[PDB]
Amino acid sequence: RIVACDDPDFLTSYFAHSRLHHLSAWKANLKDKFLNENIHKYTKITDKDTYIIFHIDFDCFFATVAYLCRSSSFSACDFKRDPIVVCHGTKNSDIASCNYVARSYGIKNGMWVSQAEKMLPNGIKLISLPYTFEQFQLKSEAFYSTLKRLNIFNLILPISIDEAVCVRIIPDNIHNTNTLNARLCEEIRQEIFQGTNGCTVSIGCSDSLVLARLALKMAKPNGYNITFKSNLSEEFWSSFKLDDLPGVGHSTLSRLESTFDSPHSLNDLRKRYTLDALKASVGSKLGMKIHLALQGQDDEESLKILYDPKEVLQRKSLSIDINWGIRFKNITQVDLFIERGCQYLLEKLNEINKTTSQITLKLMRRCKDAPIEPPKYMGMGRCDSFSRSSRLGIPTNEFGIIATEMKSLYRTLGCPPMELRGLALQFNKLVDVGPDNNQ
DNA sequence: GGGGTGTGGTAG
DNA sequence: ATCGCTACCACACCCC
Ligand SMILES: Cc1cn([C@H]2C[C@H](O)[C@@H](COP(=O)(O)OP(=O)(O)OP(=O)(O)O)O2)c(=O)[nH]c1=O
Ligand SMILES: [Ca+2]
Ligand SMILES: [Ca+2]
Ligand SMILES: [Ca+2]
Repeated sequence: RIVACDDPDFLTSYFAHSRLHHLSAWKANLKDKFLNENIHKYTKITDKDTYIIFHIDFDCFFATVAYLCRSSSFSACDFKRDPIVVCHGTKNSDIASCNYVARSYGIKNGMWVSQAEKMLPNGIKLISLPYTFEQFQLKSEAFYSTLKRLNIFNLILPISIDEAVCVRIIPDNIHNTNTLNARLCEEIRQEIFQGTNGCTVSIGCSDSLVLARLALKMAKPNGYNITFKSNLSEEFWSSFKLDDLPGVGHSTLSRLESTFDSPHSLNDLRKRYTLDALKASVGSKLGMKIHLALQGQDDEESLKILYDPKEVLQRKSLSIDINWGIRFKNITQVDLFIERGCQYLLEKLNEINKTTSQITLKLMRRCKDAPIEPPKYMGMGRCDSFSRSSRLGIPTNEFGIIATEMKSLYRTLGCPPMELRGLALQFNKLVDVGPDNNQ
């Protein structure tokens, strides 16, 4: 039942098991579905519209669904009392999702099982459930079907398998109130709970995208929060960590902590920062984004999804990344893998009826001082990254052209096959295919 | 002013 | 064991 990377079935088996592959494939499908359902519609927010954002997201999605769908081997498992994770393995295996019991011990999505087990007091046992990928998708379908059926939103924007941004336009003749917004939140939560046979969503409700995201975090688990710009307070900002802000990850977090004397909440940050010191710390565009976010306001870039969702959701690149299980003995096997990847990508490219004029090969190579077999079974371990791109000239979907150039790109980066630990193949620029192809 | 490249980072 | 994907914005540093 084990498929090595030189086996023709490797890509199929890896993608079938990989949560992150599913995460990307689901999002791509939701994007395509939105564009197809709106090819002739012109559903979009205009400058004349005043809107409310309902940002809706499943609580511990994989853990909830895997629990509801668990096999009889786990019948006695208790979602409200047991710490529950979803993962493949037993040690250096990622926790895809953990329930809020597990989180009360400090366990987080993305931790290794080995790390999470150590956070449990003696006598407390971690419950590890398998993935149920098809049921994740079915629950998502129920989610999106329910959102449409409620007929309360002018625009429903897919964010992910378990998350959507739902926009309600308020006519100027209508007096919106907290009570009406609360009743809509409760309707949404109950209808999704029924429609999904027991999954919970939380909801952030506001007059900006960024505040609706923060409200969502405040609402979790299994709740809703309504915080409009009018309602902003010190109590609100004091409730969030710095990387609760959209666009702030670990690297930006570290830079903000170094620049502003280790702020411990968004309130700390907003009382200490200056716009200029903030652009200097994290960059001009991200600095302006954060500055606006601390006023509860969206930046120009984030607003594009409301005003032109078709262009924001339109796919502009196509790629695969395989950075697990990569163990090749020679260049012949590397070349065959590149060919299989190009075949896979060209199927995707032909499905969307496009050609490509620029491609990229990226690789991960074992660091010179890193063990040949890393801590994580079949992991890439510590690696150096290399990337090179090539303009094709004539846009094409021809395997011969693209695969030959990808294999040449690999040659130019000089990685010995045995040192290779990861490969990415990218079609960076896509070109339409029209009815007129006479030259 | 226009173009290019590889790399960093974040989102889900 | 264990499945560490993928799209896209932003940036620094080059060309004219
Ligand atoms: C962010 C992320 C999510 N996922 C999957 C598992 C998650 O259950 C699902 C949705 O992601 P999230 O919404 O980020 O997480 P969650 O729903 O488990 O927990 P929360 O209550 O805090 O929202 O997507 C991954 O597999 N890898 C990831 O990096
Ligand atoms: Ca979620
Ligand atoms: Ca989500
Ligand atoms: Ca963030």
